[PDB]
Amino acid sequence: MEVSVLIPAAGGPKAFLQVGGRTLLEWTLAAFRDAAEVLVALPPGAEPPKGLGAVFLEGGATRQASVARLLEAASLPLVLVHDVARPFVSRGLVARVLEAAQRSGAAVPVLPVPDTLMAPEGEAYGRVVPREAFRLVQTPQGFFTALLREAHAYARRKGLEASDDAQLVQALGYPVALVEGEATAFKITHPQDLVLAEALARV
Amino acid sequence: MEVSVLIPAAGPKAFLQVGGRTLLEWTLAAFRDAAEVLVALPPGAEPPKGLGAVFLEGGATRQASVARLLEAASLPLVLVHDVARPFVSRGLVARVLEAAQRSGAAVPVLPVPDTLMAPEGEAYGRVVPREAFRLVQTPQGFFTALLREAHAYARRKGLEASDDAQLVQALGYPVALVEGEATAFKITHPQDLVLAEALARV
Repeated sequence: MEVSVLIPAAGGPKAFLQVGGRTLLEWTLAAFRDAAEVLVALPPGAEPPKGLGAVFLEGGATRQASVARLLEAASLPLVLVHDVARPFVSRGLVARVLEAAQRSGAAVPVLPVPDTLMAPEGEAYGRVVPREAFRLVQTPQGFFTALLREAHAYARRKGLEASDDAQLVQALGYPVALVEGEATAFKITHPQDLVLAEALARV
Repeated sequence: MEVSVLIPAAGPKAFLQVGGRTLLEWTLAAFRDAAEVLVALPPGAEPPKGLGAVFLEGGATRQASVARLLEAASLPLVLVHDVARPFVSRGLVARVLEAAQRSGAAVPVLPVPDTLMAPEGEAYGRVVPREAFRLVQTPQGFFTALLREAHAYARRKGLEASDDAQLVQALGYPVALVEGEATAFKITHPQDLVLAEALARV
């Protein structure tokens, strides 16, 4: 009913972090349950859970390496790549990313920067920059599978490592379109992120 | 606390409902133990009847509303807070206040949580190192006389800035940083409400 989803979850393992009666992995698998194919990377030695609708492989040392591994196994001409630390991604966000990726070949959800944006002078406080000029980049990021393969191939040759797939595609000279992200699709990174995640999980 | 709390809720937004309470009521509960609470509201907006805050007309901008509230602030320490950040814990308030008392000017900051990118057009564009940057919240805490001087000097110079720390900085006075809170996000867009009303439940 949709198409090809890559989950580079090889960062115990982050994929098995419990958030309100579902692991992170279980949360993303629910968000993409309409996808034709879900491929998940797990750290070597970590045992894939039984009976979920997904194919598992061993991830590399970096998210990027895990994506490349997953990508080789992708069977469909369109891919969504998603951070497992973003459990609360809505069906609306997915469809919006996918829809734009189908047309444009590369599409990323973004949010405006909500707060004054400041660079500490060690101290700090420090130097403020116009938050209106900047965005917070989220996932899923959507691509033609063939394009993301080209991006990863060129990155391998150049030794380019970047924090997301959009940056690899950009290095090809390929335009990456932006769509509206969502406040609920926040990344669980720090201890207070986890606590806030338990609140949204109940509803 | 002791301690003037200024809520520049002007520059209706204050009356936005989030769970059981309006945004204003969330803020008043967060600063329930402050000796003096001053709230700015848009002209024509009528204050609710038994909240124990003191109300003044706000200005055209949030900064101008803070400047108006500072006229009336009578305690030697001041916290200034965005009414659109309802979920401010007690620990956060005490962190900011404590650091204000120690150094005279302090703000809460969060790490930038996502890849930080400057669009080129409507297209992806330039990525900057997020670890070098912070998100600034609120409350911001100061010796009242310093914030008053910072506002006077800004008005004199025509300086307009997105928070109070930048005004104090323009005086050449150091501003300390403390740890913020993920829950102290600003409600700006209709989907922030989504996140808020879920947090409101607990």
